[PDB]
Amino acid sequence: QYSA
Amino acid sequence: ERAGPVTWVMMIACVVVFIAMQILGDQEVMLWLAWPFDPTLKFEFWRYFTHALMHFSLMHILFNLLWWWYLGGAVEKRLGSGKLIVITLISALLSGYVQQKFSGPWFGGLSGVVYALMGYVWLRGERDPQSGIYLQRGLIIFALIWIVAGWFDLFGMSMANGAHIAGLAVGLAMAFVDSLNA
Ligand SMILES: [Cl-]
Ligand SMILES: [Cl-]
Ligand code: NA
Ligand code: NA
Repeated sequence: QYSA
Repeated sequence: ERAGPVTWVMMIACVVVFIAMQILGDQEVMLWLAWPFDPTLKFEFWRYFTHALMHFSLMHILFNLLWWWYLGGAVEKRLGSGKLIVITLISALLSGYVQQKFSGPWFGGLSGVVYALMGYVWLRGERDPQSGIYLQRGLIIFALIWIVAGWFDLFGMSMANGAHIAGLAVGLAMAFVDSLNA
């Protein structure tokens, strides 16, 4: 999971 | 007022999606809106854009929408709804493509667009000063700090570094292109  | 229709509809859209994510959980909404994570999803064409409508944390939706409201709102008022539309389409698509190339498709968030707006407004003001768009000294310090925060991951979760690089690049390049005109 990655924020964009 | 302040918010043109494009600025407004994006804010509404991000809020509606965020609510859906609190009710259903993040991954159920990723299943529908994320960049295609399975070959069978490659023709669902909204996915190349709708990754930008999802936020995993309250603090990131608030700051993204604040920057979007301010810079997005400025671009729309001074340059038109359509200009904001194309910046948004291009930054969402290229930032998502660069992000999944480096790290896969499990990403989301408007910053890619926010980074393009920051670079766009700043560079356009620096090169084409009196088209009516510029980033004041103070705010660009706070944009520079926001950018440094993401690069060195001073935030909660992992940062989408490729989205974030591609979005800024898109913004500076469109501002350069728009600066050649006069
Ligand atoms: Cl407003
Ligand atoms: Cl990354
Ligand atoms: Na975000
Ligand atoms: Na960010």
